[PDB]
Amino acid sequence: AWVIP
Amino acid sequence: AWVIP
Amino acid sequence: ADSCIQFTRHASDVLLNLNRLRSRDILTDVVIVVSREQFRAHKTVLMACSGLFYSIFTDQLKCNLSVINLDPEINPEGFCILLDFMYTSRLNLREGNIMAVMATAMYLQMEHVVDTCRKFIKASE
Amino acid sequence: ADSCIQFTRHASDVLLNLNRLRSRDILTDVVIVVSREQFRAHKTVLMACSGLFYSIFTDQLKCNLSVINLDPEINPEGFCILLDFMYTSRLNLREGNIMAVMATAMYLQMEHVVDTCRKFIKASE
Ligand SMILES: CC(C)CCn1c(SCC(=O)Nc2ccccc2F)nc2nccnc2c1=O
Ligand SMILES: CC(C)CCn1c(SCC(=O)Nc2ccccc2F)nc2nccnc2c1=O
Repeated sequence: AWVIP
Repeated sequence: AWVIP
Repeated sequence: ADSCIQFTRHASDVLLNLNRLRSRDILTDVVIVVSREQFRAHKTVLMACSGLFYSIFTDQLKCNLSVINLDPEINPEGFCILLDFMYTSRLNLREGNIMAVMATAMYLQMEHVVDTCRKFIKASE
Repeated sequence: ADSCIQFTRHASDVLLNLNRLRSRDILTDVVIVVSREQFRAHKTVLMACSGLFYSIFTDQLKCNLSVINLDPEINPEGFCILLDFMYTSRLNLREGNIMAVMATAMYLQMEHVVDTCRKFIKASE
């Protein structure tokens, strides 16, 4: 996996 | 885009 | 073949276009009912994202249904957030919705979402 | 919302699962005929990848057809390679198939594929 898009 | 996978 | 070239952005572009078909209500083939709310979608996208929908739409009788009613304990906003995630890869996880999102992801059999919810809850705590 | 988190591998995982549905012939809803060959597929994936299929399956009469016949000048192997690319992001481009793949991509309105074909041809040259 999860990221800040 | 295009790459060698 | 082992000699293929790959277009990096292809999968993302397909998903964006599937979400544009959903927005335009093009080729949607099922209505998911969550208490008083209805959500139109494509069975193949649901099956590709959710173990529960894969089981439902591979059943020889339920594969033909145009309406599927979810358990009344499922929160409609939680379902809406997970349907948007299926079609976009983005999860609108907030303090005010995390418990409903996690419970909905457990029911839909979406383990990656359950895992991130558990991590965000553990961090607060 | 602007506060979403994103699962990087989601779009790729959805595409892999759509290709597994195609392999298993699950929920396929159209047969594309290319001369003597038939290919089963999902209309939504075709529409998400090809301008020609988007036009066909948004037409009020053709959206209901279960069989679509392509122009007899289209090469079946060229179509097979582009259908595999739609479902996997990988293009099996070879000296022996590039002209057929490029012509098929022009007909299906798949500009990125046309562009890479033109580049590989120009390099030889
Ligand atoms: C990797 C995983 C986290 C993806 C989400 N996912 C899924 S996605 C549904 C799926 O697997 N679709 C499918 C399978 C084979 C061929 C074509 C297909 F479209 N199914 C589950 N099933 C049981 C338990 N957990 C999961 C779970 O987490
Ligand atoms: C970016 C491009 C190279 C993708 C391939 N592609 C496509 S992909 C079909 C498409 O656009 N689908 C679609 C559109 C709106 C909403 C939902 C949808 F599923 N269409 C074309 N149309 C005319 C000319 N060229 C193209 C072309 O190259």
